[PDB]
Amino acid sequence: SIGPVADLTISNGAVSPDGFSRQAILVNDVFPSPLITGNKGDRFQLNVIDNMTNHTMLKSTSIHWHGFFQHGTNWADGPAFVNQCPISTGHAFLYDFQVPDQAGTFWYHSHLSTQYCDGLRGPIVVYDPQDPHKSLYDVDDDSTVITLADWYHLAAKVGPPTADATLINGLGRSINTLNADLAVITVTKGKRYRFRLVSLSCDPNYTFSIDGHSLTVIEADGVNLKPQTVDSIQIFPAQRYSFVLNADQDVDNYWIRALPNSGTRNFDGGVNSAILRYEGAAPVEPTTSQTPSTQPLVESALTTLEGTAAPGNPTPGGVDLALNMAFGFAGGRFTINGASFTPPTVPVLLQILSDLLPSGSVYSLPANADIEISLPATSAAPGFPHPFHLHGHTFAVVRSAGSSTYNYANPVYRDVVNTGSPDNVTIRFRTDNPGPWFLHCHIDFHLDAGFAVVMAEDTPDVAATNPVPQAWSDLCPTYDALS
Ligand SMILES: *[C@@H]1O[C@H](CO)[C@@H](O)[C@H](O)[C@H]1NC(C)=O
Ligand SMILES: *[C@@H]1O[C@H](CO)[C@@H](O)[C@H](O)[C@H]1NC(C)=O
Ligand SMILES: [Cu+2]
Ligand SMILES: [Cu+2]
Ligand SMILES: [Cu+2]
Ligand SMILES: [Cu+2]
Repeated sequence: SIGPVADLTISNGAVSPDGFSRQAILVNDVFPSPLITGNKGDRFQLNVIDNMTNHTMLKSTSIHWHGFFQHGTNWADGPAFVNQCPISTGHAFLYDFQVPDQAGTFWYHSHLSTQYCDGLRGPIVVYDPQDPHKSLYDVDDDSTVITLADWYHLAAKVGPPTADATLINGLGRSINTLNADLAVITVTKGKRYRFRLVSLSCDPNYTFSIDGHSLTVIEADGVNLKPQTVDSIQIFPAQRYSFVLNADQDVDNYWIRALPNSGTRNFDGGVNSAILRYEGAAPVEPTTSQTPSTQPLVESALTTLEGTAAPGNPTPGGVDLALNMAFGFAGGRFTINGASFTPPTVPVLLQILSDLLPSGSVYSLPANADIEISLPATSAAPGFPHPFHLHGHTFAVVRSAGSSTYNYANPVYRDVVNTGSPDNVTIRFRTDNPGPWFLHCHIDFHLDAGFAVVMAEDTPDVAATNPVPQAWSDLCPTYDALS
C-alpha cells in the first residue's frame, strides 16, 4: 500500500472489472484505486497529480478524505466549490493534513460532480498501535480490506441509473459476463481476521453476508463500538464496518455475497458474489448454500465502545440549535427547505475568507454548542433511502432509520446515516471545528442534482483557524482560465 506521504497521479485508461471494456479513471495506473495507509497521528501529504484528458469524466478533479476531521485544514477537505476550486489538468495540488485523534477504516474519492463513480475511489486504513480490539484478531492487513462498488458500463455523464455489476475488491460479473473473474479472499483455518468493509458505492446499499460464518462488528465509520455478532450487514454508500471473522469452518470455498437493493437482485451465475477461500481449498467456485439471515445488524442496537452519550440534554429539542431539513423535488433538482444546491462560482470557504452563496443553502452554526439535526424521510424526495453524511464531524445517531425511539444515553456515533423511507432520523454533534462543511446525501447522482446544504461552522474564526497554503489560493484563477 502507499502513504501516509505519497503521490496520487490521476489518469484515464481502459478497465474491465466485469469483463466488459470501458474507459475510466486510474490512480497510479491501476484500477481500482490503491489502498492508502497510516498510523494514528501520522501527518498525511497526498500529492494529487492531475493528468486526465477525458472530458466526459471531467479533466479536473478534487479529492475528499472521507471521515477525516480536517481541524484547521478545511481547505483540504475536498468538495469542489465548497472548500476548494478543482485541480486542473496538467497541474498538481498537495493535500497536507494530520490525523491526530482518529483511527479506523475510511476512504478517499472524487468530490467533483459524479466523477468518483468513474473509478476514482479508494480505501484508507488508519491503524491504531494501541487498538482496543487488537486482542480479538490475528491478522489485520491489506488482504483484509474489502471494498463494495457499483459499476456502470456507460459513464456517469452518459445515462440517467442501474448498476451493470457489483464489484467486490474491484471484481465481479454482469448479466452478460457470467464467466468473468471473481474476487478471491484467502484465510488460514484457525486464524482470526479483522475485515474492513468499505462501500465505494454511488447509489445501491448492499446486504452483505458470508456463507457459513458470523460477523462480529467492532467499528462503524471510524468509531470503535462494543463487539456485536451479526450474520449479515446492510451497508449504505460511504459507510464502513470492521467485523472479526473466526475462520473456524471446514477448509473449503464459501460464497461472499453482496446483494444490492436495486437492479440485479439475485446471485445467479455468481453476480454480486466473491469467494472466501480457505488455504488448501481447491481453485473452484464455492458450492455453499446461504442460510436466511436471523441476526442482521441493527444500527439502533450498536453502541460506542466507551458508551459515550449524545451531546446536549437527553430530551428532544434539548439542544442549542435544532434544525429540521425538509426534503423535496422540483425541476430535475432536489431541495432541502426549498433550496437546491448549485455549486457557486467562488467556493464558499473563499467567500468567507474574502450571507453566503448559494443563497438559501448555507446554515450558520455557532461554536461550542450542541446541534440537533432532523431529516424526516419523505416520498417528496424520490430515490430514497438517502444516506446523509456530515463532513468534519462524527455525529450521534439519536434515532435511527426504521425506529421510533430516542437514544441519548449511548447512541452509536457515525458520519453516514441511512435516513430511511417515509422515519425521522435525528443526529447530534458539538460544533468544535470551524469552517464550511458539506451536509449531503451520498447517493452521488442526487448530490449532483443539488441534494445538499453547507454548515457554516463558527464563521468569524474560520479565517484564523484555517491558514491556506499558497498553492490553494492559486487554484481558482487557474480553474477559471480553462474554457
Ligand atoms: C472518455 O471516457 C468516456 C466515458 O467512458 C468514453 O465514452 C470515451 O470514449 C473516452 N474518450 C476516449 C478518447 O477514449
Ligand atoms: C421530525 O422531528 C422533528 C423534531 O422535533 C419535528 O420537528 C419534525 O416535525 C419531525 N417530522 C416528522 C415528519 O415526524
Ligand atoms: Cu464520501
Ligand atoms: Cu465526507
Ligand atoms: Cu439520495
Ligand atoms: Cu461530501
